[PDB]
Amino acid sequence: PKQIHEIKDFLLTARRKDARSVRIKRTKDAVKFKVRCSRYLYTLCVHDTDKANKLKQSLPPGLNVQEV
Amino acid sequence: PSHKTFRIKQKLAKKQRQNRPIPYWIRMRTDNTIRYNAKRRHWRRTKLGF
Amino acid sequence: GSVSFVIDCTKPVEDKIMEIASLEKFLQERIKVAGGKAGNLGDSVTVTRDKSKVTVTSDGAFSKRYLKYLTKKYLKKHNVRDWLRVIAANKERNVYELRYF
Amino acid sequence: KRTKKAGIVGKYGTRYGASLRKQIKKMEVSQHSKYFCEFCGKFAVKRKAVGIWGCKDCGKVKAGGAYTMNTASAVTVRSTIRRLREQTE
Amino acid sequence: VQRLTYRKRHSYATKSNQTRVVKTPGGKLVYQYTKKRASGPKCPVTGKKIQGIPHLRPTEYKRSRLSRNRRTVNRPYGGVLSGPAVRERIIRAFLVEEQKIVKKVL
RNA sequence: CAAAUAUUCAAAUGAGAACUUUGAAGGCCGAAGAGGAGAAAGGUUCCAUGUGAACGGCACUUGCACAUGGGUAAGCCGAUC
RNA sequence: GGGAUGUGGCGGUUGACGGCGACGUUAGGAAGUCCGGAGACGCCGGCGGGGGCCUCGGGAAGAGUUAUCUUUUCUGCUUAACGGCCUGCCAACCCUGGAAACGGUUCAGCCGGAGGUAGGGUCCAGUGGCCGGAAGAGCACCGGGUGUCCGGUGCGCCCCCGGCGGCCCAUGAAAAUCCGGAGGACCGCCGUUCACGCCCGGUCGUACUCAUAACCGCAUCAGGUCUCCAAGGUGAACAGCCUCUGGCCAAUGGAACAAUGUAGGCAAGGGAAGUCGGCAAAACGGAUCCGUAACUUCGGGAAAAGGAU
Ligand SMILES: [K+]
Ligand SMILES: [K+]
Ligand SMILES: [K+]
Ligand SMILES: [K+]
Ligand SMILES: [K+]
Ligand SMILES: [K+]
Ligand SMILES: [K+]
Ligand SMILES: [K+]
Ligand SMILES: [Mg+2]
Ligand SMILES: [Mg+2]
Ligand SMILES: [Mg+2]
Ligand SMILES: [Mg+2]
Ligand SMILES: [Mg+2]
Ligand SMILES: [Mg+2]
Ligand SMILES: [Mg+2]
Ligand SMILES: [Mg+2]
Ligand SMILES: [Mg+2]
Ligand SMILES: [Mg+2]
Ligand SMILES: [Mg+2]
Ligand SMILES: [Mg+2]
Ligand SMILES: [Mg+2]
Ligand SMILES: [Mg+2]
Ligand SMILES: [Mg+2]
Ligand SMILES: [Mg+2]
Ligand SMILES: [Mg+2]
Ligand SMILES: [Mg+2]
Ligand SMILES: [Mg+2]
Ligand SMILES: [Mg+2]
Ligand SMILES: [Mg+2]
Ligand SMILES: [Mg+2]
Ligand SMILES: [Mg+2]
Ligand SMILES: [Mg+2]
Ligand SMILES: [Mg+2]
Ligand SMILES: [Mg+2]
Ligand SMILES: [Mg+2]
Ligand SMILES: [Mg+2]
Ligand SMILES: [Mg+2]
Repeated sequence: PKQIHEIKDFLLTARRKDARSVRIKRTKDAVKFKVRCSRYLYTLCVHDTDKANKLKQSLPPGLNVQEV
Repeated sequence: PSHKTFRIKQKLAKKQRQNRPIPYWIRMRTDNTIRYNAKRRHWRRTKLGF
Repeated sequence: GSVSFVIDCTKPVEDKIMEIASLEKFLQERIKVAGGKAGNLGDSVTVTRDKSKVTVTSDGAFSKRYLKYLTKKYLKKHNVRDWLRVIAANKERNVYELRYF
Repeated sequence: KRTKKAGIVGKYGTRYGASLRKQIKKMEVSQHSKYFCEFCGKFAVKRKAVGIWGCKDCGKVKAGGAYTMNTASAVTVRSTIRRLREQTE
Repeated sequence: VQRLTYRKRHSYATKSNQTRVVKTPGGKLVYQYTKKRASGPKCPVTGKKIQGIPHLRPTEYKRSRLSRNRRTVNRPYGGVLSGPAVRERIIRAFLVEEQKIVKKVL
């Protein structure tokens, strides 16, 4: 497993062809976005409520999205 | 042991099949003299030296 | 700050098993504060009453597990420990309550 | 102090005889001594094995005596070899 | 106190069977098998450690398993000779070569 | 039929209980153990269900016995090099 | 690990940059030939570090005791490989500088004009920290919900590591495998040990016992048979004795206490008179203080002996 820091790098990874699904995990602190790729699971931590929503709406329409 | 050669396991399988009672219908045959297996082995007695 | 722990005895009195006045009185006589003598009733710890719940409050540090120890002792002293148990309230973590088995 | 005559040989206790302990004393002392390194100029040469003498700091290793760095005949042999080499010329 | 067992069929405390105790998220203790301590690269002329390279088992240095910066040092005789050894060889190579010319002239 | 401290009570099951099962109590091993796992060696003794006799040097409803079935999954543990 | 294949990146001063330097950065030519390292190694003794365990306290959850006392006793309160960043022990190395009125320094050592102390750095390893994995799991409670937290200590125990010292007429494997290097023949739209991406991974073993009943001793035989883990108290202590986890009451049962046995004790007064013979038993015993002869190979004798607590 690997962590992603900036939002844009998560955007390109979720747009990868080998990306299969995105899991959204809600914690009491932040919101974790996990995209399952071929070799690694990439996790990005969003500490902002609206940035989580903007990320949710701006995801690629072709990728599956799951709520955890 | 747990660590077995294949050739030892194959022989152990045959010896497992061979120690069964004789079928009951064998005793009903026309000229039958067989009573029991005469070759049953129990593991605690009569070890097979492999 | 002002630490407050409250024992909720709502059910036991609606079924007339014990009396919260005896519970409150048991608490004022058997509380040691700041490592002093038992039931000294200093200026810090105070015990107040309601119709159903007894409230303990102090300006120093008070351990909630001490209140549970004193409540269970009171239940044995008045022969209700078999029928009642002290349970932390799901809603609030500064609150106990008495529940039937 | 701790002993009037035994010294290093007191590790052997009362065993093996007084004459044998006195015999082994000189070689026990000499084989555990620190010798001068001609290459670097320090008293850092220690016996690594019988005949092998290594300096701690400069790292030179030298073939020498069994229990002393230079045997007496080694000096005599070197002088004979040196005189033969010069007189050869 | 949660005594432990070996997890494979090696029953003897050999150097290749060394274990460590770890706590799992299951709240228990299990054995994990470790790797034997290995020397790193060594210098043949000084005997000292070669700086800049980790101390691993030989097959953990494999190219597919280790990055190139970790494997090498950027200097002639990089992972083979230390800096002091390389300085001495350069100076010896040049100074003896000058002596060869002086021998030729004289 | 006497080494290795030791059993007791109530209930259940069963033709039959000092010896099976459950609960309670009293004790022992005392962690270089009478605990938990392996290498040799064994080879089905492992698990379930059932029980004529024999066997378990007293007994048994019970089993390391007997009968009928079931059970051992690897690119990473090993062999293999 | 192997095999195919792109997309992106990287280099062409043909074969990259940075750093005084130690060295750093995910990439960043190359054939025959040659060179080095790792693998790769004994025993003993201190010291230091990390992990686990034990142990003291606080908080919260549940349970035990409760005539009296007990802010109490008990249980649990967890975090894997793998990846990134940080840290950077003890050694080792680098740069500046130039030391006697010598200094630095260990439990011990030992170190310094062949460059110390000092100042500033590089690397090394970790079973170290944080994040991802990962709370969604596991556990404990309450009826879906709550919580999964904060400290302290050490000649403690087990494992591993580090770094010193000692010892030898004893110096304590090899090979497969992997990495690095020297050289530079040869070569330009061709090179690429980089990232991401695609496919594949054979055969045989695997149950169970490992022993006062699964092995050998003709047996379900008080014998014999190689290992790992290992808690609390007392105590110097893996001694003995008691306890927790876990495991067991399987060793035919009942009645009664004759002789003689077997195993274990005591016995007034005497104290080896017993017997081939003090055989057997009894006496002594830990720790602290005092004190300790002849003889001696000068090392011992010695815990001599003898007293006190
Ligand atoms: K390097
Ligand atoms: K295999
Ligand atoms: K070896
Ligand atoms: K691993
Ligand atoms: K298995
Ligand atoms: K046995
Ligand atoms: K008798
Ligand atoms: K006598
Ligand atoms: Mg047998
Ligand atoms: Mg035969
Ligand atoms: Mg007898
Ligand atoms: Mg019995
Ligand atoms: Mg005992
Ligand atoms: Mg006991
Ligand atoms: Mg078992
Ligand atoms: Mg069975
Ligand atoms: Mg019988
Ligand atoms: Mg059978
Ligand atoms: Mg393997
Ligand atoms: Mg010694
Ligand atoms: Mg300094
Ligand atoms: Mg995490
Ligand atoms: Mg949970
Ligand atoms: Mg041990
Ligand atoms: Mg080259
Ligand atoms: Mg042990
Ligand atoms: Mg003690
Ligand atoms: Mg003990
Ligand atoms: Mg018997
Ligand atoms: Mg009897
Ligand atoms: Mg007498
Ligand atoms: Mg007398
Ligand atoms: Mg006499
Ligand atoms: Mg006589
Ligand atoms: Mg006589
Ligand atoms: Mg005697
Ligand atoms: Mg004497």
